[PDB]
Amino acid sequence: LREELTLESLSNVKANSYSEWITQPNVSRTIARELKSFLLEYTDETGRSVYGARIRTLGEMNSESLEVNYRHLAESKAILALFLAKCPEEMLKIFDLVAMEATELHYPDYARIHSEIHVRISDFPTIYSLRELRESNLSSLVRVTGVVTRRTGVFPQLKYVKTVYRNYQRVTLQEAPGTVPPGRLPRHREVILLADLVDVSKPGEEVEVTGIYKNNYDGNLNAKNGFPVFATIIEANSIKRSWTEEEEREFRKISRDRGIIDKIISSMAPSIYGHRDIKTAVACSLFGGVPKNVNGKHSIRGDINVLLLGDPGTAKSQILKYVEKTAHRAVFAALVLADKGVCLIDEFDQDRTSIHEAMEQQSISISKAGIVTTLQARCSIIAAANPNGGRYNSTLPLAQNVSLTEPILSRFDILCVVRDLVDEEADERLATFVVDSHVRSHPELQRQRKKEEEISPIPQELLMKYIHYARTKIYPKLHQMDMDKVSRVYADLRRESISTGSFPITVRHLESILRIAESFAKMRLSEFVSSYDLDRAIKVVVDSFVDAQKVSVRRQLRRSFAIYTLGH
Amino acid sequence: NPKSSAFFESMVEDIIE
Amino acid sequence: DDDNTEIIKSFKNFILEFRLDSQFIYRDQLRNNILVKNYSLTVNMEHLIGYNEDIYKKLSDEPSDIIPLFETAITQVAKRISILSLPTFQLILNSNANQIPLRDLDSEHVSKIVRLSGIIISTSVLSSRATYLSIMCRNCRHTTSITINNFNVSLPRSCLSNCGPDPYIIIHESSKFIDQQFLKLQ
Amino acid sequence: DYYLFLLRHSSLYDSFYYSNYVNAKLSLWNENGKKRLHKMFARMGIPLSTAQETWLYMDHSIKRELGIIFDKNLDRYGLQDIIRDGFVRTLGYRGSISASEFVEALTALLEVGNNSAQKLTNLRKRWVSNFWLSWDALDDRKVELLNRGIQLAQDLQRAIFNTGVAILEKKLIKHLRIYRLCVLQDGPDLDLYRNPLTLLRLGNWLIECCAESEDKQLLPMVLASIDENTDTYLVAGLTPRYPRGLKKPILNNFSMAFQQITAETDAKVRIDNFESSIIEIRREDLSPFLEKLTLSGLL
Ligand SMILES: Nc1ncnc2c1ncn2[C@@H]1O[C@H](COP(=O)(O)OP(=O)(O)NP(=O)(O)O)[C@@H](O)[C@H]1O
Ligand SMILES: [Mg+2]
Ligand SMILES: [Zn+2]
Repeated sequence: LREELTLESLSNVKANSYSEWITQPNVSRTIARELKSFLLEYTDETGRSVYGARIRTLGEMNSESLEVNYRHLAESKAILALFLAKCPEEMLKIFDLVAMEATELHYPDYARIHSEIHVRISDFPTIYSLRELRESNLSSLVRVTGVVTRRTGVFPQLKYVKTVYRNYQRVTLQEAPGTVPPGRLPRHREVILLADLVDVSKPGEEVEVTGIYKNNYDGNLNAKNGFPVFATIIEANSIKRSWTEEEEREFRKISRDRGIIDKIISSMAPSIYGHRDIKTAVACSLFGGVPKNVNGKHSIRGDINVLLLGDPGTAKSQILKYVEKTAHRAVFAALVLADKGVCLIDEFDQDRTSIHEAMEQQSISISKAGIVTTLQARCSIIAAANPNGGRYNSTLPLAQNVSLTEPILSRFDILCVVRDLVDEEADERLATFVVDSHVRSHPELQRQRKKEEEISPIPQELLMKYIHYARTKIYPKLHQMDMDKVSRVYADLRRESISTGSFPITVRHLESILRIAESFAKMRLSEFVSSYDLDRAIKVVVDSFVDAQKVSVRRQLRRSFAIYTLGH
Repeated sequence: NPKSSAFFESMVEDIIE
Repeated sequence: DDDNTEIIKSFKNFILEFRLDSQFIYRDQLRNNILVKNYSLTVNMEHLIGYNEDIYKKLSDEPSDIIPLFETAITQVAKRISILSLPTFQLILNSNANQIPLRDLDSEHVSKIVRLSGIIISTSVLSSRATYLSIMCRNCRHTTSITINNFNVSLPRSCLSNCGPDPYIIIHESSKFIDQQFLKLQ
Repeated sequence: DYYLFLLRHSSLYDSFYYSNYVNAKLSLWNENGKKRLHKMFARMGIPLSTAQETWLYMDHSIKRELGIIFDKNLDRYGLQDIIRDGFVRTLGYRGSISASEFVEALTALLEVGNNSAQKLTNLRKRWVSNFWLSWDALDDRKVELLNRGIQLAQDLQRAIFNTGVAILEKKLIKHLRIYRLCVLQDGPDLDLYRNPLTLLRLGNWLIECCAESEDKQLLPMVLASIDENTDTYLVAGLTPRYPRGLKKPILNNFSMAFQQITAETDAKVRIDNFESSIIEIRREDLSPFLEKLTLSGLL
């Protein structure tokens, strides 16, 4: 009762099993005292007691979970780490009852904020996939990784069997495809999430889990299999999956340099040779303009939509994969998952109908058996297609080469056609680059640095951070001086289009020009659109408009439009 | 106790800062 | 036992006495509702808090138990101002407390008054619930009755007038019912 | 009564957050201040989600225990000056109000209630109607108008705070040797500072910040704001003042200085306000006026 053991006395487990040794009163009191002495005393090399700092921030956020690193607990008082690995279900009870004392030492009357605190363990030093688990692991702490396949809704659950409740949720976990051996199906397990951990993860995420491995009797399993076979579940204890001023100053430094736009475009899709215009359009779409709206029933996208007609094998799928890896959030082929992200289409009636509604609106609506509901799309669409069989025909307008309605071509911001042209020098350049990249990728630190810096002019990590920063921070505006010139150019383009008998230019083209100019301003972190932005946007839209036309109309347009497509 | 002084220092820094 | 009477007395005195400037607003509302055959009362939380905070504290701690007592107090007041028969009146509330987003409701809020908002997406057809209900005892052919109220019941088994283990059946021929409906909020 | 901005309306958290004294004491314009407020509420034993509830609906137990909770905790944050005594009035069942809240409601109603010479005449005429919109609120029969006044007061303080943070973070205060200068060339909506009273509220905010930021150099301050319709700056000269808890009073000397420069200056200026410490001057003439002012020994 009164007397206590030494830490050296705990070196000898004296009972017949671990659990029957931890649960004894004197042993338990000794463990409680030692854990409290560890929590109040552990230090960084700089002093600077980490857990005093963490308990301080626990109250700053009104939180409920204290986090403890396993390596720290193993660095001193190792036997407690061993006992924790062997008997988590007891050790964590004692540890939580110590953590409440430690937190009340900082914040007296924190019991009125939350009645109970949970300790979360981190950096457990051994890992299994869902293959290696065996019966020996039962009731032991384990660390597991996989993809979350399915998720239930959150419910309350009775805590004690006056009443109290807690939150509850179950998650299905599956082996990551990269880990599965060849020629085998993936395995599955199910995880139980309790009070603080519910809705920590979403379906499709790749997740890492620490918890107890546990089992129970099930009548149906025994009935169907005909052997005394128990079912097993994992009870999670913890689950796992910004910038400084220095980054901001570096961004501003590179943006202050001339030609940053060209360098960003050059960095786009390093592995793919040529096709600069496609890279330009993709970069413009990834940055985008600013979404705007006007009472009196008008609205303007920030998102820039792009469509690309590819001859067979002209690098379309590779750039789409590159954009998938580059972009923050995206969908590859479901518009709900693309919210404020990029939507990617590589090939192509109900799907087209859905896309018609998606391009017409920015929100999707549906009804079923009396139910009515609405959803948001709010995304940039990049699409690619094969031009009506084996090969594009340049003698004909765009409509002959596609299976699309006119409003699709009307509502997309940028349209372009890519073709496998014949040239000895271009072929030699392509072949040399291809074999050079092939050798550079062969499986057989300095090598990586040389390889990286030769690959691109900008480190793509910095570019991705730059894109995220620009998208979150920069929101450019037009300057009112030169817009008289833009109106005159618009009128002139309409007049010339009518004069040759072309399909006319429209307000959609003007709106796209302004939005693309905002994107050019955003790319250099400029809050002001400038004359050169408008010039570049005009060139892009006019060239795209010219590419859609028949050959004679094309020649007349380019002869007249020379002061826009080339000059300004 | 001197060994646990860092913990209380982290506590007391809220008073100081 | 006495606590059920004091609470009803307190709410009865609340309805009969709350003036703001010169008009007994709730006596007037309760009279004006009866003339158009509307049996309900729309109380405002802030006025209840202003009158006596203890009553609001009791209401806030245990709503499921205390709402019926206030309803029967409304009936007892309703009879005095209009008779020298009426059903039980429905209480309706208005409040300005902070809205909880629908996504944040969890186990801490069970059996608490909650204010939220959203979009209605579906509506059920009407269905019947019982309030006053009559009972026939199968063996002895004795009869009795029960009064239901719709707050969070089953048929009893204490046989009366041996009389058997489960002798009770319902006389639907002499019972009273009300409407009920289900909705979905998104 | 507590020197907390409208305690008995809105919420306790907003009462601390927008208090003019608390901003100076804990530096709420940056995250390292706001975390102190979160830390205080954590130590006091008040759940942070209840601190943000409307003060009428906040739980009765916290209401009655608040008077003792402050005695144990405000010392650790150097914030003992919050406690004081004041007057409170109540009528029937409609709830209490203190004078300190009443005057804020009245001033809000004065401020926001609903070529060059004609526009100035229209503006000054509009400002006169608010006198009657406040006069009618001194009657117990018209509490409805007083509630509207309180609703306007909250928005006014919100807008003032959102401008003060922008002034401090961008470091627009220019530290001249003799006095501190600040000029607002642009803002989210600079029209609110065209009225004198709103401008003086912003000045009082900045004066508390400057008073507590450093022990040294109690200096006069000058604050100005442009108007795009007149192309004139509205200028005000403000004194320092000593902290609350601490002996003759000081005197504002900007009146004689502005009068002398006005008598001397080529500049196109106006002086007709009863408080002579506030003047107006055209866009191009601000810099020569201030140059002659700082050259003068009258400051
Ligand atoms: N610089 C390059 N230019 C063209 N092709 C390249 C280049 N680098 C690699 N390739 C290869 O050429 C193809 C690029 O075009 P891509 O569209 O991805 O092929 P594909 O998808 O099979 N053709 P398709 O089915 O019509 O989309 C791939 O097979 C690449 O391996
Ligand atoms: Mg392809
Ligand atoms: Zn019987």
